[PDB]
Amino acid sequence: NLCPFGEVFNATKFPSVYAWERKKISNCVADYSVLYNSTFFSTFKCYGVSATKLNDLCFSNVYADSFVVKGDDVRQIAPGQTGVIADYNYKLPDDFMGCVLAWNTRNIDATSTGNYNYKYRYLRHGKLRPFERDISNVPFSPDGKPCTPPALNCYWPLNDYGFYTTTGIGYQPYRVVVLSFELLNAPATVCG
Amino acid sequence: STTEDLAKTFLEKFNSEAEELSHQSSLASWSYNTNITDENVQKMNEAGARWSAFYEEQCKLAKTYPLEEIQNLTVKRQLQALQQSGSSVLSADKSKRLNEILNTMSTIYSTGKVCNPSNPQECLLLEPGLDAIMENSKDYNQRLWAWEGWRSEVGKQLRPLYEEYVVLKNEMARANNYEDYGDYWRGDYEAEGPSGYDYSRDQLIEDVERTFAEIKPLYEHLHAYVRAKLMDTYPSHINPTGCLPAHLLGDMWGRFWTNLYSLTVPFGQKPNIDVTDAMVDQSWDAKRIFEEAEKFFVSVGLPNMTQGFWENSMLTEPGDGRKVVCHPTAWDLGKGDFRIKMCTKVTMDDFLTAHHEMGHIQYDMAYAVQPYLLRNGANEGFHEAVGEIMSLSAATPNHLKAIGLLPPDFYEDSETEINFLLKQALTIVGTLPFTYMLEKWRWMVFKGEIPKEEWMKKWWEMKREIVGVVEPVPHDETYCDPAALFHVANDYSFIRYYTRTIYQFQFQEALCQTAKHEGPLHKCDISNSTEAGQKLLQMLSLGKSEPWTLALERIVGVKNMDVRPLLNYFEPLFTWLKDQNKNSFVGWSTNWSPYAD
Ligand SMILES: *[C@@H]1O[C@H](CO)[C@@H](O[C@@H]2O[C@H](CO)[C@@H](O)[C@H](O)[C@H]2NC(C)=O)[C@H](O)[C@H]1NC(C)=O
Ligand SMILES: *[C@@H]1O[C@H](CO)[C@@H](O)[C@H](O)[C@H]1NC(C)=O
Ligand SMILES: *[C@@H]1O[C@H](CO)[C@@H](O)[C@H](O)[C@H]1NC(C)=O
Repeated sequence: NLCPFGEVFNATKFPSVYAWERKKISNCVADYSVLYNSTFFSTFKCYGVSATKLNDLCFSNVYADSFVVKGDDVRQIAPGQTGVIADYNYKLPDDFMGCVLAWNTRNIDATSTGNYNYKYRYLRHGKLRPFERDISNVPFSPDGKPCTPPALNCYWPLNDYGFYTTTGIGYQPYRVVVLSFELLNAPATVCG
Repeated sequence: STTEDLAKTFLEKFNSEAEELSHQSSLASWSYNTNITDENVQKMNEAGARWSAFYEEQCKLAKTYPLEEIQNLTVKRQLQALQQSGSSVLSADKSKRLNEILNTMSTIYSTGKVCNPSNPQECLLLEPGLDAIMENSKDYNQRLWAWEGWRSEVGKQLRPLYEEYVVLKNEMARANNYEDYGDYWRGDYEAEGPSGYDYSRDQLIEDVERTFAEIKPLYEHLHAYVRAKLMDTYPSHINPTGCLPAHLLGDMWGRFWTNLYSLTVPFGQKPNIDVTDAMVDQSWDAKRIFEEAEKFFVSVGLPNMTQGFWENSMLTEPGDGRKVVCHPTAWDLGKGDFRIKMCTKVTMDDFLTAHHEMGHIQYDMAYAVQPYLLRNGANEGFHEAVGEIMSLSAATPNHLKAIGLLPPDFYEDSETEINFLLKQALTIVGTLPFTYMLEKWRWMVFKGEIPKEEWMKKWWEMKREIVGVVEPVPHDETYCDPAALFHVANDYSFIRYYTRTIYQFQFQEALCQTAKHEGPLHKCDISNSTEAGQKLLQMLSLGKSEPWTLALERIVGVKNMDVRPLLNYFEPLFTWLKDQNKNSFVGWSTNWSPYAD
């Protein structure tokens, strides 16, 4: 009854950060060896848990969040961080329990001429609460009034990432999967 | 909200669209410069039209956020760079013609050929070919043919284009409330930040001219000495009280006298401080030259070159059918993409240049931390100076010996010290008057002090008076000799190479004191001092975020060009020079010319 981590990690399409997607994993056997003995993850940080002991742990449910960010924003997918990704797109709680995994995807996700399909939100009134999501696409104004561009002081809140095959590493696309481990007073459904 | 809050969000909009548009422009320029094709010229012109159109609309919008009502200096400085636009203020037809002039002038220069009279089938480009003659030839006639043939084939074409260029460039400057295009260029040194850290455009002329007065005695002696030693190589062509013929100065313009070193070395039986032959004999290639420069920067704590640098750069002429523009340049294309375009030869000059260009990259890499509008040098001279601090160390006998280019039994005496100082002087002191005199001429053309009818009269009058150099052939107003230099034909300001040379030694004096060096600063090798690299990286990472007067005062003690470190660096060669010239004439007569004989 093996756990379907290959459908999350090896998915063809990934989504943008602002519109990040979540798969619920339950009633399965979770063999994390497919993850931790592998070369390709540039980021493999665990919180409240030890990567090496993953196969001994049991949980109520595990949650997998997929999206894509710049190399220089992978540092924002961590508890306690700030910036556009952590504030306006994807916010981890401080008591986060789980692992963040990212790998370089310039081969799949960047082009010679430039790939603009992945977006992120860079303007918002107020920060996100943890695990909250905002897919609204409403023009942003600092006064907070409704406005319509092209008017002054009025801006579309989603920016395109620009992913080119020749850029520096901090500007290259990275796929990110965030595994949350959930401890409820319920029985356990995901184990090693 | 506050006008400060509106402009912070306006800037955040600006930064995200500009990062994209300037990246596409940089990419389109790279492919043209790396692969000159009609298709790539059109692609370059279009991407730059999108960048220019963007940039100018954002300048207009930035004005609605008035500077006086913002209190955060970082935003205030980001908006200041946006307040003055460029050529957008011109008529569409008018800016059409000026963009055409700049593209023609640039490809005339890179496509120009001059043909041998004795062999009409042998037609030579500037690079490589005419340059090879002007660097390695010792025949008066061969060099004269190349020198005159260059100024006659492409100089003569550029002349009508240069006239239209000044009238339009000045119309664009005055439309932006500058006196002239020269005033516009001096704006780069303008500093209005804090109190006591103020610098105006007009002070740059006073300061350039005051410091050039202090350099001139050392140069007159360097001049007297190389004039004496060229009479050994060109007997019956050199007048011992005259200006030096301009085609015999070691390159196409006499910009650097470094290739006179062979003809002027004082103690030539000593181990050669010019390691060009040692590089060839050890089968160095362009890669090795760039790896050694990378090794240097790593030893002082600066980062290694990115992996994309090694994959994307053009470090030698490709020779696969592509036409390239060979002028060495370091590109920050944006998005962390750092590249160098250079047709590298196995030469100590290109060894030193590769350090020079890597310093550009290193600067661009450090101020990447700054916001987009602020990621540039403090001024243009700072930017051309970071590279030359590295050359100052990398060229020392000490460093050469540790790199393997000098034998392990090599020892420094007073004779190798004069050798090394004299070669440094040919490059660094020889170029000051050439640089000063060129921008003086440029500044005077844009101002109106030199009319079209006297452009070449005043160029060769200023060459003789200021540089002590004289034209081998009379030149009418049909000519346009200054446009035969790459930087003039390609609309770049030149004073950076003057301020850089004075900055060089101010930086070097300060980093050596941090490296706890004892003795004269020409013996100083910054190599392996992480403390020195830490001090430098602190200024590099600041970018344009502080005024250049403060940025200078934070590494070195002063807040302005000081020529004292440059003169100390050359104090032993200067005393030596005076003695070699004790029974000789120091200075020049402007009257004699090779053709009035
Ligand atoms: C140098 O530039 C030429 C012209 O832009 C490049 O050629 C074109 O290549 C692209 C991609 O292969 C084609 O889609 C075009 O149709 C080609 N056009 C022509 C006229 O050939 C060439 O590939 C470049 N060379 C290098 C080495 O970068
Ligand atoms: C994804 O695919 C590769 C085989 O192409 C495999 O090695 C890997 O284990 C798969 N699953 C995960 C979760 O990476
Ligand atoms: C820098 O350090 C290395 C390591 O010992 C040494 O081999 C090299 O000679 C040093 N260079 C200088 C100029 O001190």
